[PDB]
Amino acid sequence: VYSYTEKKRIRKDFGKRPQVLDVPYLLSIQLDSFQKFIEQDPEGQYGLEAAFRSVFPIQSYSGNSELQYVSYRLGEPVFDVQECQIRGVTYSAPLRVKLRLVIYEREGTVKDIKEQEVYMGEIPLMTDNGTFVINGTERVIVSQLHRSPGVFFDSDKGKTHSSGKVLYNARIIPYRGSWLDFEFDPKDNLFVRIDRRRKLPATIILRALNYTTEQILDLFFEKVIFEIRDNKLQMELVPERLRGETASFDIYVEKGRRITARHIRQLEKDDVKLIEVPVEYIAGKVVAKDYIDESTGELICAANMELSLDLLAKLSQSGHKRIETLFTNDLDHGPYISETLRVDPTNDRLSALVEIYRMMRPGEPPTREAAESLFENLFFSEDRYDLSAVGRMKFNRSLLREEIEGSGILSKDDIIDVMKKLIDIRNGKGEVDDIDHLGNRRIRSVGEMAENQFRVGLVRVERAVKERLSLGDLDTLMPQDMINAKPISAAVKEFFGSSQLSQFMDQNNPLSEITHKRRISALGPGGLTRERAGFEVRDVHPTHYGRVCPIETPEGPNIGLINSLSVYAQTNEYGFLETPYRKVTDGVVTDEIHYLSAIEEGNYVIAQANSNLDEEGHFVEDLVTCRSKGESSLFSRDQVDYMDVSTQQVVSVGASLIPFLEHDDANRALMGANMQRQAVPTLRADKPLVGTGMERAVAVDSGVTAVAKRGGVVQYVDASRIVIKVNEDEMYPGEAGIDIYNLTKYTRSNQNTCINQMPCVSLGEPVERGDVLADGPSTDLGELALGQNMRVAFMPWNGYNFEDSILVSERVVQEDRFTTIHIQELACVSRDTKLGPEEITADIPNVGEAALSKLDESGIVYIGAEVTGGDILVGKVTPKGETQLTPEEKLLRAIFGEKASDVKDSSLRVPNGVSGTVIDVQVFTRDGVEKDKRALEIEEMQLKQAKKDLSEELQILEAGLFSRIRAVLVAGGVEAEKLDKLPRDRWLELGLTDEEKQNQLEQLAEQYDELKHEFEKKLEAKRRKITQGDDLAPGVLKIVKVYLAVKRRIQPGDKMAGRHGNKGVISKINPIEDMPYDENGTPVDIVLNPLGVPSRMNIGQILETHLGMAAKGIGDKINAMLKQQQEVAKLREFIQRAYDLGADVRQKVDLSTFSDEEVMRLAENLRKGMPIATPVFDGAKEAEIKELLKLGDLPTSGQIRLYDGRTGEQFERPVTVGYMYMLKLNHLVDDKMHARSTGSYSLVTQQPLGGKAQFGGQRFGEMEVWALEAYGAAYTLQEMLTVKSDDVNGRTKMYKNIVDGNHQMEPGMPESFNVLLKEIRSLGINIELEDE
Amino acid sequence: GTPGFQTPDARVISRFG
Amino acid sequence: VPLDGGRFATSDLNDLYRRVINRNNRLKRLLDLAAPDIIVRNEKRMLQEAVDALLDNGRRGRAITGSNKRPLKSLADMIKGKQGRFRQNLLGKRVDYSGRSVITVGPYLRLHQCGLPKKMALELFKPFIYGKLELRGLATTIKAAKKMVEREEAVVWDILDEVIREHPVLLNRAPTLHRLGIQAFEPVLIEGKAIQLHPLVCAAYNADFDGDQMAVHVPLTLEAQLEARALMMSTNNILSPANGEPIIVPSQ
Amino acid sequence: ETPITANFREGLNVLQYFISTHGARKGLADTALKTANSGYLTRRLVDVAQDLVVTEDDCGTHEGIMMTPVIEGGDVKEPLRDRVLGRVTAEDVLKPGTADI
Amino acid sequence: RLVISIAKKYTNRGLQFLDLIQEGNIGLMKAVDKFEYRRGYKFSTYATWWIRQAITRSIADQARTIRIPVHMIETINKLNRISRQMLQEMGREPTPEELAERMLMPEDKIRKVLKIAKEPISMETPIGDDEDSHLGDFIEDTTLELPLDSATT
Amino acid sequence: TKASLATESFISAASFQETTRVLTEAAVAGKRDELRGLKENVIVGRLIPAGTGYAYHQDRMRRRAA
Amino acid sequence: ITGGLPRVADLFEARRPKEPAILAEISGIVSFGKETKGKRRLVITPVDGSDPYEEMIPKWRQLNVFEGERVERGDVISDGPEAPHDILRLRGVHAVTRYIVNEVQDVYRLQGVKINDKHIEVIVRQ
Ligand SMILES: [Mg+2]
Repeated sequence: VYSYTEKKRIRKDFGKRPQVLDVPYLLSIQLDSFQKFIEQDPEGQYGLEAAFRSVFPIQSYSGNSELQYVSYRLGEPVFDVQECQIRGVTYSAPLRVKLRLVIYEREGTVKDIKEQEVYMGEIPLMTDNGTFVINGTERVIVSQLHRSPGVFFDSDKGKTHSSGKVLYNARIIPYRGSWLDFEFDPKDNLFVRIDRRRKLPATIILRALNYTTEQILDLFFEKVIFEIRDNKLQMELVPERLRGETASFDIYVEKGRRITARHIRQLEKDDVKLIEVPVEYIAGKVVAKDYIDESTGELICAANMELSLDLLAKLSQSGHKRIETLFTNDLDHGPYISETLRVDPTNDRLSALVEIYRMMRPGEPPTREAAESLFENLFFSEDRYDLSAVGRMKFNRSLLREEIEGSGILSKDDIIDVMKKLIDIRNGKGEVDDIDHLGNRRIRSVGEMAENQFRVGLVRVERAVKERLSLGDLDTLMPQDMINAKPISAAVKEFFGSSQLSQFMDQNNPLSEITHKRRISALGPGGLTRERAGFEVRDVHPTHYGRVCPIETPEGPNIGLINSLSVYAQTNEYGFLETPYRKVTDGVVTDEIHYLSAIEEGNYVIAQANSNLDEEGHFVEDLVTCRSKGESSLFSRDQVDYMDVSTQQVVSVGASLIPFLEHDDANRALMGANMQRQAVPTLRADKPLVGTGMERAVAVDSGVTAVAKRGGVVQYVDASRIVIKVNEDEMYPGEAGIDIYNLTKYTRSNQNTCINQMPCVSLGEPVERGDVLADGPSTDLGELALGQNMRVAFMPWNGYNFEDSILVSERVVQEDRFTTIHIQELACVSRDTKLGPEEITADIPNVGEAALSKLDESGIVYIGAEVTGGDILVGKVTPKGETQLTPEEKLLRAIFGEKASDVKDSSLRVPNGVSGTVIDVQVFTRDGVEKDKRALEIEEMQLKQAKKDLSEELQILEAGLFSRIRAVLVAGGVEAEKLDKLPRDRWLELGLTDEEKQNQLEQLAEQYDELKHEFEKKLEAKRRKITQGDDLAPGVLKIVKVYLAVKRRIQPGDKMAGRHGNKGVISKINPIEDMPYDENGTPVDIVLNPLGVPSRMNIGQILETHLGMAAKGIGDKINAMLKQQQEVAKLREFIQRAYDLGADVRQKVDLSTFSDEEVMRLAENLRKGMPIATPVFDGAKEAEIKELLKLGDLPTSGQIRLYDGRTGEQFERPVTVGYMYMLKLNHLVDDKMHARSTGSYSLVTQQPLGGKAQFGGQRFGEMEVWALEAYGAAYTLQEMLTVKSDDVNGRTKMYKNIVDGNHQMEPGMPESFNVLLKEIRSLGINIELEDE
Repeated sequence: GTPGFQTPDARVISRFG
Repeated sequence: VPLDGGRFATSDLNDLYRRVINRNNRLKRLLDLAAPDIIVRNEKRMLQEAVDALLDNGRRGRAITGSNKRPLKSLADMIKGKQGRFRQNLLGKRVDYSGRSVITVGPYLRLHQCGLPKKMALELFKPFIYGKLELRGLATTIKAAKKMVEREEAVVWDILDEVIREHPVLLNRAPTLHRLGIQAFEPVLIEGKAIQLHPLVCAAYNADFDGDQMAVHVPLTLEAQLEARALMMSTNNILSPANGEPIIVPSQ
Repeated sequence: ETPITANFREGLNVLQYFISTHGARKGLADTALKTANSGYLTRRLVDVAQDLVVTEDDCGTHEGIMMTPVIEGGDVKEPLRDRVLGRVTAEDVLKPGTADI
Repeated sequence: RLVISIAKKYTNRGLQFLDLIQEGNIGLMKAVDKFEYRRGYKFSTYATWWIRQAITRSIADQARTIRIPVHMIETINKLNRISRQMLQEMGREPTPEELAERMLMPEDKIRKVLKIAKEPISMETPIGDDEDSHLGDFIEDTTLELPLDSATT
Repeated sequence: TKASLATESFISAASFQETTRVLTEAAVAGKRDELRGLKENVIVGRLIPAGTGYAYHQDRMRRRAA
Repeated sequence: ITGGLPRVADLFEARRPKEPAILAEISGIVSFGKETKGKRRLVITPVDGSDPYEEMIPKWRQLNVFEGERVERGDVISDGPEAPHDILRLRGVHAVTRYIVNEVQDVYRLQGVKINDKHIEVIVRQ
């Protein structure tokens, strides 16, 4: 069966693959991150708890007075979302923390403790849709993709000296702290870099960890025992050592015959553990440990020292036999560490620590204390260094360890293992990591970044607490005096209010809202700059599969640094991206879902999304294309481990809305993916004729719609609110009743567009849960509708669509189906000045009566009165004084007696070019400023409306609850007639004989009086928030905001685009008579250009057209049978045939539902055409489109004949026509056209301003100056940079000449040049000008 | 034939092969 | 200067000069106060630091403005760079008598003309319109003509036709690669807010009708009106200077 | 090694489309960042050239340069007419028969 | 060394660090010249008092670009201290009329003291879109009279 | 870029690149600039010495320094 | 090189190539040096008059010039990419002004771009 919303209008689905995994909540990322941030976790794991347990406790300097952390709480917000928007203040929650102060008096061990909860800053709260309100605007904190912590092994091949030799380096990158580099040297030496500072040979750190030369040599090179026992030095032998090196003398093997794989195995049978060699070879070996003579005590040979015949005789004549040597192999086990020990000056621990210290802080002589403390802080202090869960996990996993959870600080074993791994990579056994591998990139969402910023705010105050806890007193103080909310909240405030990743939520489109919160930016703090990232990091990596959309991304300078999140992509427990897959067990595809991360998927081999998976759950083909190593190739049907979940798991939510995406080029697919989210809602909402089925998964998951919480029956329908009578089985036991929904009506959005919710259900209608109660902007019965259905025909037309221009019929602009309603907020601010406070009085000088006719006694535009540019909305007059008049003007003052005024004019006048209608006027009056007439009128209006809405909600709940009371009061005990005799308050007093129903009565009465108390308190709070004097900026009297509603039609110059990346601007609205038509006489809506199809690939726009025609033809049929009013039989049969088209499609439509009525309604909503769902990579093929065209009595080729309206003679060569989905982008021409003759100018340098913003002067850069220089145009260029921008005198001279009919310029000196002369002269430089 | 660069033609990769 | 609302807006130069003055004054005071060396040497170094940060900040230590991690811009920084004075002000400036809008096709145009919206024409040619209205006795004084053009009286439209006649206007595409990025056309008054462009010139501008925007400039002097007709005219430039081949050629 | 068997009309499958995006990205990205560097190049070019202007009618030198067709390998990349047209001869070209004009 | 020990406490008040340490050295000298070694007390205390005064008052003098009378800085600091202490009392922040109660001053002056505290914003402050445009750009010149009016003159 | 680094006019050079160094060197040199060119002429807002500017500068300069 | 646009930037900047080719300074049979000390030695042997010129070359660099053969000035003893300074000095102004144009025209010829040699020639002159 189908859910109610589907039975209202069914979308015919194509595509054979049945979807196993359901579309996840697209806003789960942000919501889950913030839920992690606020939820209380009783361990050090993620959250505010972690941030507190990190810095706390705060113990004084040896005073043993630590300020412990007990717990935290989040109180209710002081203002809700609506009031935070209207007032403009952040929507946050007060943060109360319970602190403890303990002191241990030395009669010993007494422990004093004090505890109180102190307020430390406020944390902003996230809305239900995954957004915050920082300053009255819904914002979004974009997730960040940064470099994961842990160890990373980089080649740095090539550029290193052009020698061909490839060095290596390892880089330990913590989550918080300094970096640790271990790099190589062209001479095969090892160097270690604490931060990007000096090189410092590697051993220097091993000595700082208390490792002697003997131990250092024993930790890298294998000991080889060489002794002169009895004579003819023997060698304790592992037969494998000789394997790699070249032979030198006779054993088995004679001199000069390098050891081969034959002799290695020849040495095993006889078990050769001993072989004697000549003396010269040993001379090329090193000694592992120090050897001193036993009697003299002097040293014979030190550690890491060469060996010679003379020194060998020294140690032999002393009685020494055992000789430790290093197993140095030039090919496999190099002398790396030994060759480095010779470049290391410090042979001990303290000297190495001193070297490190001087490398860190040069010029400051080091001591034991300073060096030890600096080192331990550097890498071994929880306070200064952390290698958190992700870092430690990747660190142990990369090092091939077992425990993936260790300490957050490094240890000696960690450093030694990282060095061993680097040296192994240098030896040939190992792998260098990929910087662009998605297994090495983490995702830090809003919650984690907020945690980090709050922790930063917590650490900056630690110094103060440490100060007051050492120099502070006894119980005289409590754990409050040393706290301050400003430093704690400063970091959080800065982060949320102004950050690279904190940006205004993208409204004007629900799809834009959903795709913005799913963004993953590589920029911002901790990331990299556009100018800092190379070309490689921006490319598509093979690991982007199923995680990020390879298409969706901006085509500007941020290519590859912004990409979106795939449909089924998800965040794994630590920081990485994982995609869903299905397990293949025996030969079958299970319905189990395994979420594999990048590295995880790396090992297995997964099947392909598009393949012969159907049917019966068994792979058909013997060879199926798959990917195992990130490489694609045909693998055996036997070896399949996993398979893709759906064909759309590789694209984003925006790319999945593109029908026939398989027929479009990647470039144009990206273009369309962005332009689609650039679409603004139309006046009427119109379902897409050809969709992908994802429209429901977007229009619902976006908070733009209204979805029922609990199922039931609609009690009351209204354009304002909706009252739903919940079912008896879905309601709570104690309280009401009904579900009340208050729809949003004509509210200004971020992009100044209009967001509004319209009810899509009528009175007394059944509604389950999950059914949309009211459609928001760009939504049709729960389906996302970003544009309109247009009848398109591909043919040139008098060059009116020459390059990409779009020829649109006049009917389209007639029907207002592309008209857009915008809302603008403009405010007049009356603030105090030197001459005195400004005034909002309607009394303005230098104005006519026709202008002031539209203002009230207080001077504010009347509500509902429509105005245009230039009209005064809020009359204001700023006090200006010391007026002086040219005697010519004093003559006028004396003649006509028109006296001058002592006040200037600042007024809220409608912006030039726009003409709307006033829908809202708000007045914020400061405290102490007397309320004018309009202010009191609006205040009384607000009070009345507030009490009205409150009492109406109260009455709805009251009636529902009293019906419940009757329910329980008329069973067990029966009262029917008498019960409706007495008033309803008497119902509350009555009681029943049997318990378990008297209990229900008590529950109902309790919750009833509870709701009454709640309503009373809420009404009192709202009245207080109204009457209370508003809080305004420091020195402003009043702020009168005016909201204008501008209805903008579609005119030449507005940008139009489809979903396939096809863009264009409208040349002109062509009359209906001149629009080409078909034989039936129905004109065409839009005339595109065929030449746009072959140049781009962009083939979808063709198919989406053809199929569209088919999907439209059906409608005609269903209209005819409804216009001919035959019966439900013909409708049912034909619609069955329509829903049963093609081959191997998953659709469940049998017209069993409400046989006569439900089918009638279904057809009533299908007369406009049958919507068709076209999956991303599983969309309908050509043959099914041909069939659907056949059913619609339409040609197979999808091409008909067209007649020109002007001539009437048909066009040769049949023209393709159909229906395409067109989007109106926000690049309207009304917001782009601007012109300027003479405006204001900049203060320091006299040049016309760039604002604000239409009246800014156009920019004439160096390139335009070169263009003027290429032609010989001296006067044009001079007047361009002298009269029109600079030359304070020349502007006025030229203007007067122009007004006098004389066109001649007297050029002067550009003011910027004199400013430059002054600036240069402001130095010890003297620059002047000569004679004349 | 002309560095595109998406697919090769004769001597170099190209925008259109 | 007071930044309204309320808060004041100063130059970092002021903070640098303030520091310099404070330090010179403290040095004078100490001199008269007879302080020992270490103090006065530290003060001398502070004064040198302040002076060097005032002249060319960043070479030594990058002194910072209060309430910010942003360094205060010094004198030398107000001259060098793409931003700053030389590149951004003297070699290029924002210019009066100019406009911007979205271009679209009108093929009916001749190669020497382009469709220009009337709304833009009124604003651009405002001084010409004022003078012409005052010349023919249609306006008593300049203010009367201002109010007339503000009132959208019919009589002014004809006047517009009179002042635009045979007055070339420079059309410019946002990116200017070569001199053909700017060409002069003969204005053709049109309704709507879209600018009509001739197709044959699109190849020269390298401009499509996919939403690209173009700017307009009105030549003021008689000499500029002649240079926009004999040198930069659309018809006086057909074949490119880089190669003899004509840049004006039928496209699609 | 695994080419795109399908043509745009038949429709791509997920794997081949993903393979195509690889080359698609380098194409899109190359245009954006090149925009920044081409400006630098042309700006340096205009900087090294500005003051050079046509100032004289004739210099009076026979030096010039020898213009010969760019005949690389088998055939010609650009004929001589195109590398000579619009310019002035340094000395009298004779007919292939020497000593003529 | 004691001068730096004292000056490190005040660092971030719109005044550079060496300015603080030097203004403290001045008070240290003034303490040296006015100290009786016979009182038996340790010179640390007297030097501390003098240096603390010489740093705080110097801050009041040389921090703000617009110099403010010395007592007004004290008043501002007192108001800020009271409004800081009352945070956990009022829950979020105190009502303005209360400070006039908690403070000795009547209420009508408190709003003037808060309107006075506004500091100048650098004209180099980046603007919306985090672009190269700065606050020193959007400032017009209003002293100029537009030519449309000079022609009428 | 290197050939452009060397120019008679110090204003023209200080405009294009390395303003600090060019200006310092031209300061110690006491060098002088008659502007003799395009960029320096647009800097002071004059007729560039080319095209129409060439026709005007020819007549003006013929009578100067002679 | 890369090449392309960066190549054009390299040619107009006269940037020394990675492994430059060196050029003979005067006519005459070439002569060898002492031995491999650091790089190697190479003795110029002019035929008639002044014959003291010399240079030093690395033995790691392979050689191409003939030993007992006459080799005029501006000849390739070693295969490799040439530098503008070397061409100008060992061939003349016209040779280098032709090399610059012929090399910078290949990158523009690869792409469908056609520009007369005159502008490149004016740049080379500057
Ligand atoms: Mg374009």
